[PDB]
Amino acid sequence: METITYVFIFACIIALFFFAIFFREPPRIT
Amino acid sequence: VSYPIFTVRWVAVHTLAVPTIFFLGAIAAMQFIQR
Amino acid sequence: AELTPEVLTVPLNSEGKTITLTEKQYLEGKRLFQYACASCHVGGITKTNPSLDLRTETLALATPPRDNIEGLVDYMKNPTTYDGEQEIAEVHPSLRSADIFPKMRNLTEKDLVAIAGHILVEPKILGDKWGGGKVYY
Amino acid sequence: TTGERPFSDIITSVRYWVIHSITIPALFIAGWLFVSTGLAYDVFGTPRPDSYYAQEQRSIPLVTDRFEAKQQVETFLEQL
Amino acid sequence: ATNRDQESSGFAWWAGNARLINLSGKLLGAHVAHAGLIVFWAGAMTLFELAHFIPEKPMYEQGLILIPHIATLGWGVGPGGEVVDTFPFFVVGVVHLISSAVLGFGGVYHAIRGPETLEEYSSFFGYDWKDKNKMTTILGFHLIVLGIGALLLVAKAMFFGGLYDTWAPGGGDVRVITNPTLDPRVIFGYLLKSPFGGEGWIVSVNNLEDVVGGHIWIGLICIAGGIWHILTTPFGWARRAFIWSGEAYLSYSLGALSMMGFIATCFVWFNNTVYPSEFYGPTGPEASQAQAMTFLIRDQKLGANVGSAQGPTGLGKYLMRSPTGEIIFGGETMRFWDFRGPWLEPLRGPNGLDLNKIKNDIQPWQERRAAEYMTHAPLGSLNSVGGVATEINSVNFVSPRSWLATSHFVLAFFFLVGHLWHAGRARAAAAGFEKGIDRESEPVLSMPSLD
Amino acid sequence: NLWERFCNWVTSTDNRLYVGWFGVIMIPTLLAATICFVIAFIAAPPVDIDGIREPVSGSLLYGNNIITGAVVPSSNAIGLHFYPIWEAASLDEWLYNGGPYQLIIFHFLLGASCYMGRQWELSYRLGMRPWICVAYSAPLASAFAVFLIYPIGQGSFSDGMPLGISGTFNFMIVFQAEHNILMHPFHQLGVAGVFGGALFCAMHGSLVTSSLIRETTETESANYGYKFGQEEETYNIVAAHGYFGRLIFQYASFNNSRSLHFFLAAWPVVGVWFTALGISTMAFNLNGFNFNHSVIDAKGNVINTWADIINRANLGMEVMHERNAHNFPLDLA
Amino acid sequence: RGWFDILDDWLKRDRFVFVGWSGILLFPCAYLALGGWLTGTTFVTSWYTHGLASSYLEGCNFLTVAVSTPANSMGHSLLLLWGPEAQGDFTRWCQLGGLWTFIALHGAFGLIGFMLRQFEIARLVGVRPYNAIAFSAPIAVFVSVFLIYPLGQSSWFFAPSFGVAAIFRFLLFFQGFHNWTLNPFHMMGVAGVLGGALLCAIHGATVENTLFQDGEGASTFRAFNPTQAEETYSMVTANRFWSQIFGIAFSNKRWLHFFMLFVPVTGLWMSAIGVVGLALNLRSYDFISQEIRAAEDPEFETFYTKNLLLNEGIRAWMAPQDQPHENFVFPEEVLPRGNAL
Ligand code: CLA
Ligand code: CLA
Ligand code: CLA
Ligand code: CLA
Ligand code: CLA
Ligand SMILES: CCCCCCCCCCCCCCCC(=O)OC[C@H](COP(=O)(O)OC[C@@H](O)CO)OC(=O)CCCCCCCCCCCCCCC
Ligand SMILES: CC1=C(/C=C/C(C)=C/C=C/C(C)=C/C=C/C=C(C)/C=C/C=C(C)/C=C/C2=C(C)CCCC2(C)C)C(C)(C)CCC1
Ligand SMILES: CC1=C(/C=C/C(C)=C/C=C/C(C)=C/C=C/C=C(C)/C=C/C=C(C)/C=C/C2=C(C)CCCC2(C)C)C(C)(C)CCC1
Ligand SMILES: CC1=C(/C=C/C(C)=C/C=C/C(C)=C/C=C/C=C(C)/C=C/C=C(C)/C=C/C2=C(C)CCCC2(C)C)C(C)(C)CCC1
Ligand code: OEX
Ligand SMILES: [Cl-]
Ligand SMILES: [Cl-]
Ligand SMILES: [Fe+2]
Repeated sequence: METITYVFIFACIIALFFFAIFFREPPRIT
Repeated sequence: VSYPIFTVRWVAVHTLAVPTIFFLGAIAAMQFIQR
Repeated sequence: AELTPEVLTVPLNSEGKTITLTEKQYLEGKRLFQYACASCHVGGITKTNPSLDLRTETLALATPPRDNIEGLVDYMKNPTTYDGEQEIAEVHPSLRSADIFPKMRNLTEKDLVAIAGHILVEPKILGDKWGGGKVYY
Repeated sequence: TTGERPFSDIITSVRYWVIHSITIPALFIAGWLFVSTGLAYDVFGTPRPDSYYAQEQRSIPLVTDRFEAKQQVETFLEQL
Repeated sequence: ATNRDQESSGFAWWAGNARLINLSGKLLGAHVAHAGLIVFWAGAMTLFELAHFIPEKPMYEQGLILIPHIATLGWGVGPGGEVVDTFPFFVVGVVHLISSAVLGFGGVYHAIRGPETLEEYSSFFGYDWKDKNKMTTILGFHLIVLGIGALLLVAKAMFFGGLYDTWAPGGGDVRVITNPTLDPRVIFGYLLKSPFGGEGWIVSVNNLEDVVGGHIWIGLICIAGGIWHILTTPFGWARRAFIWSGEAYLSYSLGALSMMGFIATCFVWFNNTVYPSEFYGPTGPEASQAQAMTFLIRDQKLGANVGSAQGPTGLGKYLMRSPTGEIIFGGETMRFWDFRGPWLEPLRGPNGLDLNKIKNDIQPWQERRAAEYMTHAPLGSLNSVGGVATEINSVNFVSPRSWLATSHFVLAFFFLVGHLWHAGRARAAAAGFEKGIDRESEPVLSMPSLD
Repeated sequence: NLWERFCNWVTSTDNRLYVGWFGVIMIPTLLAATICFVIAFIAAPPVDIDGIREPVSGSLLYGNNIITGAVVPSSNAIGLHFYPIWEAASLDEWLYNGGPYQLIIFHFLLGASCYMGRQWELSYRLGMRPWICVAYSAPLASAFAVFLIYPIGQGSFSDGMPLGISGTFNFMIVFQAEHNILMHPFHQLGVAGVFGGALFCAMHGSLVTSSLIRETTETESANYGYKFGQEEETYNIVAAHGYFGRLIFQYASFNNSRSLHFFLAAWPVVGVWFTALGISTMAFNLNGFNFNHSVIDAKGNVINTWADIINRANLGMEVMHERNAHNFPLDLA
Repeated sequence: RGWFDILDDWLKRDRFVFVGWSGILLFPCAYLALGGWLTGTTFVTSWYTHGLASSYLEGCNFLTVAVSTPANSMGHSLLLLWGPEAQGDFTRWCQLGGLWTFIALHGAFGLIGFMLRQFEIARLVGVRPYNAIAFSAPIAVFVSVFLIYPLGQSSWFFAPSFGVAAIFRFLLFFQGFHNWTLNPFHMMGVAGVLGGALLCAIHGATVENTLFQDGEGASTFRAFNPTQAEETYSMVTANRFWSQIFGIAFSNKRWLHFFMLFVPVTGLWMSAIGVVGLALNLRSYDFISQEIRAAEDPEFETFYTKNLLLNEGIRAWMAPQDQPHENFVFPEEVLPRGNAL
């Protein structure tokens, strides 16, 4: 049960890495 | 010209520097102490 | 506490006669011990044979007794095992094996007396630290 | 830029060194004599190398009571 | 003052040596004066070591790093590494000191008195960093000089007295090498060995025949490469692959020197052939193996059966098996079972350590050597207290292997950093943006958005 | 030409993540190290790290949490021997002897070196000055010191730092026991580097935030007062300089932004260089300062200092670490 | 105009050293804390409080000198010079550890004076007071470590002594007795400090390597004038570089510098919270599930259990000399040891 929790939190962090890199707010140069 | 002498800067400098030289003399004397 | 002559008073022979070392003699003995013996006898222990050490009780129970100046000088000239049944000069430094232990070449009789005096005085100064090992560090 | 004379202007002047070639060695010698006359041991209570232990003791003199600590240290010093 | 301020040169005082990049005469002066510094340190340090040298005491107990180098060459030593004459050490020191005076005179002369640029004075000594032919010619001259130096080591080994051989029959002795290994299979198989444990790459060279044959090959290869670069211009692929400027050449040399420093660190830490343990002390592996040997001898003399003795974990207390089956010393020194030393090889059979030769063939000199190497392990403090960090203050010892390995790792790492610095700066200066981004023509402004 | 198109794609600055040739090496090695690390951290069987048939369990499935889990270093019986998968007779043997650790650390060290090279490469492609990779060389040197140089000096990859949190703490404590790193000046310079880096980071951040020019109202965040790509400076450097020069004195304050940012780069990078060199030099057993029994009274009694208390703590760690692995009195490696 | 206003004008005068109203608190207290430390490490022993030599006069070097904490029998006594322990005697006051409480209290009030100085100078200059807010984290560290931790413990004795090797002893004590590395609040503190050092290095290197060419000098430091309006480096180029190297990048300079404020300050505050917990011995010493498993299963070993054995060694071998008031006599046979060594 605790192993599933750790792996779930780690996988959520990796998914967040993916979205923060490839679906970021584009830096629009003004 | 016409700079003063005894300012706040003078007091700060000497309150740090006078005991520093005194302590350095003390520790230099400590280097020559045997058991 | 000071290095009084009572501290520097050690047995000379097994009969009971004593000698009193000078502070220069004791310091030269410490220097020569660090020069020639401390690499294996630091702190009064033996690195290459920890079951024997340089404690005064251990030297007293040696055969012949090594808890006096003359016994220690004789050991430095002709080392044996603990029961005195075999000579170990080929693996222990000595005057008779100074050719295979070069640090013993220039050791005079006064140097041997000073080293022996350092060995006998160090437990009287350090207590259980001498020969105690890392427990008493 | 604050109304004081620059440090480089001060320490390169001869009057500064006329004063300080007297004062700096005087303070250095004062500290040297503060240690070498043994006064620092008296002032701060620091043991001399022959004053840590008595001649045949190995027990460290440790303060064990709060409101009699001054007397305990005095008793330690009376035992040399 | 020519190019001696920031306004004319563009470099501040803390980068003031960068003012010398296009001043060939003053740059030559800086190099010759620095070479004088190196030779001065060699001579003065040798005389300092000799002045405090006690010849009966081992060299590694006296903080010596230069006398062991002279002693390894066979100068001043006899059987077993015993010093028989200190005069060659004195000669090496004083000749380096006097030669450093000469080199310092030349460096000072070219730095402050000689012509600032050598191009007007001589087409031969003048150079431009962009002229690739001249750069390869100077490189060829220096390659020939280095090849001659390697052949000088060969000449010392083969004709002028020989080298100290720690593997010589009957203890280490000065031996003349009469059959150097000229087989390219052995030499370049050393070059192609793995750097990992049990293989050790070129650090694992364990006989002087291979050392001398490798230096014969190195001298011939360096002389041939020197002639090649004197007679030939760089090819098209080389011309397109490199930056051709003084800082670029400096960065290439910095990377090479960083790698050589790392290799020298590993050489002095592991190799006991070109760094004999008589002079440099035992290696770390050597000292761990020596401790295991010492207590095997002591307990066997007490009547123990060292082959069947079982440690706390069930492994053999004194003898166990390596992962490939060899009989090795037990305990933590199982990590050091690839160690080879002349005091240990008489006890080794085809299957590793042999029980019968352990029981019957351990000589008193081997027991002495094991005890001495166990109690002079390369472990000590920065203030030179011998032993582990928990040891008390009585033994004044740090092994010269420790000093050499640590100092040259520090130097090799900082030279890798310098290589990165100068390689990046040479690339940026060749492309023209080492002073910063042009505001009007910023490249990223002409690039499409990432998203 | 296919090769010309491939070279154009590899060096293209239009890719979302730059590849480059250093990235051509970096991506497979770091992918291999990452995948093997995740798999080993979750599901590796216990590893006999000390070579004494005493396996240490470091994966989550064998009874660990995030804090106690680790990829255990390879066996002491292996030492510095190269131990790839094909050197083992089976995967069970490779897992028992800590092969995943060697795979991960070798791929990681190669990939991180190529990460440094890739930082140079992208700075070159963008027309930048090239020395960000020099700053990155300090943590990279630290990683090399704890994963490669210390095993080389000590003679076994078992003495490398474990890939875990509690394994890291074990590495630190045993290192202090054996080398007295706290008393080593290079580690003290490293502590000065990281403490000063945190101090100067907080200092620079607070001084810039303190001198932000009013561009927004009280309701909105002040960060909207800066627009990405704007030409004007978003804060008053002179006001921050006036504040910090009155806080200490005028000549302890940077009025030059370039000198200040060079100092911000230089202080922690040089400090971390020195602490990585400290780990490497202690890998060749040049330990920290030994002041045990340094202070001696007139008779000869040992007067203890704080160094003797540190020595007592080090002795406790020394006699308890790897409690079954030592057969002989001296821990020579 | 009133004596208060004239004194205010004098205190806030432009000088080499700013004084201010906060200077009245700061300069005496900071000067006395520094002078007490230098005086104690130069001349004052710890022989009666710890059984240690801790001054240059006794032969200690810079690493081993300290102003040691008072004896454990003092409790949490303020140990005033005129107080009931020293009774006005300066020599006995030094011998009883009064310099430690002198330095600690004057240092606390000097830290208060320095943060008040930050507030006062920020108010006079006309800037926001974020430097004082950032300095709240060293104040939290000092208050939690030097004041709250010994107050939760039995006496001032277990506070850190003001010295290098004494602080190293404090570190090893927290490892051996508290398992402070396992504490998540210390982990957050480590993350904050190392992240602050990383941010410092990376921001400095990024600025220095994205500079605009604003001069012809090959040394670029002269290409900045403090009164200039334009940015000295390219934020767009830096953003693209870190977006392609690392995946993410700052695009807001104000957010970047606030983040540089935020990371080490938050780390230090988290570590201070953990130190409060350790003041009450509320440790993150052990994981109960791992210990139940290890108690019932003699084959289960982790790095955490090895660390617990190391902690047992630290406690047993350190306690007789580190805590001499307890009069611990541990015989050689009760000391936990591994095989050999
Ligand atoms: C190995 C070290 C080394 C060497 C060989 C040099 C060499 C040189 N530097 Mg240099 N430099 C160094 C370290 C070194 N530097 C360091 C560490 C710094 C940082 C502080 C600098 C900063 C620096 C700057 C800022 C500049 C140089 C310049 C120069 C060149 C001309 C110097 C000059 O005009 O002299 C003038 C100095 C003197 C006349 C004083 C006397 C110097 C002599 C040589 C002393 C010799 C002492 C010795 C005991 C004599 C032995 C003689 C005996 C053998 C007979 C010269 C080639 C200059 C340059 O590039 O010129 C274009 C320049 O502008 N350097
Ligand atoms: C053969 C080696 C070599 C050579 C020829 C050069 C040559 C040069 N370097 Mg370089 N460098 C090297 C190695 C080398 N470097 C290494 C190993 C590193 C890594 C640390 C660097 C890092 C480096 C930087 C960061 C920079 C240069 C620069 C330069 C140029 C000007 C240097 C100058 O005036 O220094 C003047 C000398 C000093 C200011 C003295 C420095 C003092 C050192 C750092 C401390 C030494 C401590 C000592 C060893 C131990 C303590 C001694 C005790 C008395 C206290 C010049 C072309 C500059 C450049 O790019 O110009 C174009 C520049 O900014 N170098
Ligand atoms: C790297 C070394 C080096 C280099 C490249 C130069 C180059 C130069 N020097 Mg110079 N010099 C050097 C070292 C060096 N020097 C040293 C060490 C000294 C001190 C003795 C001098 C003293 C010196 C003076 C006083 C003068 C020069 C001059 C010159 C220029 C013309 C020399 C000529 O025509 O050839 C002449 C060639 C020879 C005389 C042949 C010499 C062959 C030698 C003796 C063989 C040595 C063996 C081996 C190669 C070296 C062994 C030592 C090694 C282990 C380090 C030229 C630019 C002149 C100049 O600039 O005029 C304007 C000038 O007046 N030099
Ligand atoms: C100080 C030594 C030195 C230096 C700086 C140079 C410099 C140069 N040589 Mg050269 N050379 C030398 C010695 C040296 N030579 C010697 C002694 C010989 C005789 C064997 C030669 C023979 C030689 C030839 C025949 C040629 C050069 C060429 C060149 C030029 C291009 C170099 C290049 O791209 O190679 C860089 C290296 C490579 C491209 C090889 C690929 C990289 C591999 C993968 C590295 C693997 C090694 C790795 C680090 C592991 C190390 C251990 C390994 C041995 C297992 C350059 C000017 C070329 C040229 O233009 O000449 C006109 C050329 O064709 N050299
Ligand atoms: C403004 C700066 C400042 C501050 C905040 C402090 C603060 C402190 N000092 Mg300190 N000190 C200072 C400057 C300062 N000092 C200077 C300049 C010196 C050198 C002379 C010293 C020398 C010194 C020593 C030698 C000692 C201290 C100590 C102390 C601590 C306890 C003081 C105490 O209990 O009395 C608190 C007293 C007051 C708050 C005064 C109250 C005054 C108000 C206005 C009430 C009015 C009283 C009324 C008019 C008189 C009543 C008469 C009658 C009824 C009694 C405290 C933290 C002690 C210490 O650190 O213990 C470990 C200690 O032993 N100080
Ligand atoms: C200057 C631009 C570069 C930034 C440098 C960053 C590193 C500086 C590190 C700081 C230490 C060294 C200073 C540089 C020094 C430096 O670069 O020297 C140059 C600087 C200015 O000297 P000048 O003679 O040119 O200027 C004197 C002025 O009066 C001219 O009007 O000299 C000093 O200030 C020396 C320090 C003595 C004064 C110390 C006073 C101590 C009394 C107590 C003060 C307490 C303050 C805190 C209160 C809470
Ligand atoms: C350019 C320059 C520089 C540099 C310089 C240099 C680096 C130089 C070098 C120099 C040198 C490098 C020198 C050398 C010298 C030497 C000498 C002069 C020697 C002599 C010798 C002798 C006299 C001997 C003696 C003896 C003997 C015979 C034996 C016994 C012992 C004795 C010792 C007694 C600098 C940095 C400053 C900067 C500026 C400029
Ligand atoms: C003496 C001796 C010996 C021998 C040795 C030898 C014979 C050696 C050789 C060696 C060699 C023969 C080496 C080589 C090396 C090489 C290298 C080190 C390379 C480098 C390279 C580079 C650096 C490259 C780069 C590049 C790339 C990456 C790509 C493109 C661009 C460029 C071009 C930049 C022996 C051991 C037997 C024994 C002992 C003694
Ligand atoms: C406690 C007390 C007090 C006070 C006192 C004071 C406030 C004092 C001061 C003192 C002082 C104020 C002292 C000073 C000292 C100083 C010193 C002792 C210094 C040293 C230094 C050095 C040794 C240097 C070093 C260095 C560095 C850091 C780095 C670079 C290099 C060099 C080397 C430059 C009173 C009576 C009020 C009240 C009662 C109690
Ligand atoms: O494996 Mn990881 O730690 Ca380097 O020391 Mn010897 O080995 Mn073991 O004991 Mn202590
Ligand atoms: Cl452990
Ligand atoms: Cl062992
Ligand atoms: Fe900034």
